Amino acid sequence: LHKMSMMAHRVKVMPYSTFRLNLSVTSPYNADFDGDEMNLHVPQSEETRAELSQLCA
Amino acid sequence: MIIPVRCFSCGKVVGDKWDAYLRLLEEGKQEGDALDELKLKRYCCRRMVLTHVDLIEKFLRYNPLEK
Amino acid sequence: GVKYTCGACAHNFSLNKSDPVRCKECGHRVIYKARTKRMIQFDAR
Amino acid sequence: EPKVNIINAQDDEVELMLSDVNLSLANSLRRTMLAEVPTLAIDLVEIKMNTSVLADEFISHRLGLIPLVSEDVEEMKYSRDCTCEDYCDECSVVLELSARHEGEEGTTDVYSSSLIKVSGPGNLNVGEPVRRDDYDQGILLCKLRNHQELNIRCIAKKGIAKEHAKWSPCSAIAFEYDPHNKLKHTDFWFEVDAKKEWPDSKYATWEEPPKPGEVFDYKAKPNRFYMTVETTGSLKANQVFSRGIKTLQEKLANVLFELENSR
Amino acid sequence: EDSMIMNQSSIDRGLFRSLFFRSYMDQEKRFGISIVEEFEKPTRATTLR
Amino acid sequence: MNAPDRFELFILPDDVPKLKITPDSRVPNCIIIKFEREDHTLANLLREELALYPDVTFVAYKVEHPLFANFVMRLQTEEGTRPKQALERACASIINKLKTLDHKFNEEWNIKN
Amino acid sequence: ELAILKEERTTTPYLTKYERARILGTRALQISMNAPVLVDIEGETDPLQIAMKELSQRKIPLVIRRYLPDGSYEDWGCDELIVD
RNA sequence: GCUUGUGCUGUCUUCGUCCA
Ligand SMILES: [Mg+2]
Ligand SMILES: [Zn+2]
Ligand SMILES: [Zn+2]
Ligand SMILES: [Zn+2]
Repeated sequence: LHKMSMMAHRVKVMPYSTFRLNLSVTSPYNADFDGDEMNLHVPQSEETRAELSQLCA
Repeated sequence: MIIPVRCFSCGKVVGDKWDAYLRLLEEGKQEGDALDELKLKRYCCRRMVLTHVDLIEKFLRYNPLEK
Repeated sequence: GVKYTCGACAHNFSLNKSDPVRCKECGHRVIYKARTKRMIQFDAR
Repeated sequence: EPKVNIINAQDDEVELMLSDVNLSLANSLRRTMLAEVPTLAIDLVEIKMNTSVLADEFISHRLGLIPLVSEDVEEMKYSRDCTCEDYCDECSVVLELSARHEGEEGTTDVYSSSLIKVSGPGNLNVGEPVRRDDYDQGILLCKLRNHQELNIRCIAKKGIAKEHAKWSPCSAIAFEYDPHNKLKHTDFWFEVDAKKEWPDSKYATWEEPPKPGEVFDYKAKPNRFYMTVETTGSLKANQVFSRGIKTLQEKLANVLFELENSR
Repeated sequence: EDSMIMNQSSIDRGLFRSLFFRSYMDQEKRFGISIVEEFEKPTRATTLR
Repeated sequence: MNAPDRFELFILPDDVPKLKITPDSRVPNCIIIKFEREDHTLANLLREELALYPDVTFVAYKVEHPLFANFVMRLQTEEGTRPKQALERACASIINKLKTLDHKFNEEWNIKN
Repeated sequence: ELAILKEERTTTPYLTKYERARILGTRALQISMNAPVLVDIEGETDPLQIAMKELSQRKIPLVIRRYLPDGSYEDWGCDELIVD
């Protein structure tokens, strides 16, 4: 619904099959942990990584 | 299906008390009194025997597939 | 070469990839393959 | 300085009182007895035939949870620490169960007493499934009708409850201190009066209730701890307590050895 | 946020453990008078793709 | 599918040391100890033993994440004493306490049986 | 014609966030494709961190061409734009 | 003397999941 529904995070590799979030970012995503699912997109270039880390973080 | 070996919450062995429980219920004891006689004090263990449904008796009524 | 089992009378027999799929003795149309001979192991957990 | 007082004693449960020890020491002892005392339990199941109505992994899980005698398990070795090929007599115990229903009517029950020890360590008291009496049948494993047979070969190995709860020697450890709440470690929820809305502890008569004119003592610490250790039969209660103490000592000695070797 | 904590020892003792079954189906189709599919073990020599 | 092996909670890898000590230069005479394949059972025992020593001015521990079996301890002592010596004294003292506790328990069990 | 003389440049003298992101990305890509570095790197290895270090010291050899709506443009050097 | 093979349908319908 708004531009805070897509934000750039930093990866931490962890066991088990879920994505893990700090609980303070659940408000802009309007998400809870009763079955929700979220998508993840990997940048493929240096320029695109810089754009994500300097604009959408 | 069949009585669990251990209590889920604490792990007390409850799998050796099913037949004695049925015997005590046959003799006319109340369920609480029967559980008291079997020395199941914590209600976590009492839940395991009080709420078990024996489904294996229904599964055994179908004819065996190999002889 | 391969063992089977009848779905009705639980009779064991064999097929050679040329017979009709039927029970020999009771003529049921439903048969099941027999369990393998490879070793089967579980971790008891 | 530490003192031990035993209230009730049995093969499968002991009720004791610990005094002049820290709360952390008592809690660590409880945790060690719950999760770190080694026992013996079935870990590998080879199924040669199973025509019952129960799935293979169902029966394997049930077999894993059967308590075996673990008195001499300290002399056994861990399977990953044994240099042997496959499993040997110094790191495993082999049990075998063979059950069948004879006749065309009725049902046969498969109990844990039908497990037969085939091999294991020489002269060590390990491997046999636990039984309350000589006439006790044990834990119900499966049920068989006509033409249904169960034929398995199990391997019992040494482990701890950190890896899987089947290796836990204890079921539940009651633990409690300060029955009269003199240390004010808890704040009692109430509707009208906290005193008459909360049941008295079972050790409330072991300590003197506080005087009405007494003022709060801020210098006091928890000093007396009441605990009951219940075992599954794989070990006796005193054995569990002693081996918990020994396990804690070994962990501390390993820390000390690492410290001295660090130089 | 509606998460829950479960006991791992309870899970080890069989709490909420379950069995899962899935079935697959296949059959031999008839395309012509003599063109029939066959159930057999394929071989890289005689079989393509 | 992504579940780690249960023996990883207590089995130490060959390349992973059991104990790593680094100084904390912010305050004098402080070290940071990293314990591998350990949990609250040893941490709380060591912390509350060390907290009663007169020459120990700071002691704390934290388990960063429950999915990883490790904890980190911070220890600060007086000028005269070194923190490692205090840790060794704490380990020896708890071992002695457990030894006399086991002795008294065996004595009482033999008495009551 | 379309170029605007350096004396009459009327756009902002500060580096915007979009220009900063694009310049960092382009410089990081060039560094990762073996372009000479103009600052002394102590132990840095990541191209983006080296690009950020170059930006902080005003050593990025790139020019930003800002386009006006009518079609004209102004050329600004990365070393003469103020960066926060 | 003997060498390891290299990919996938379409179109509807229904039942569901998380928001709204
Ligand atoms: Mg939701
Ligand atoms: Zn229980
Ligand atoms: Zn037949
Ligand atoms: Zn061996």
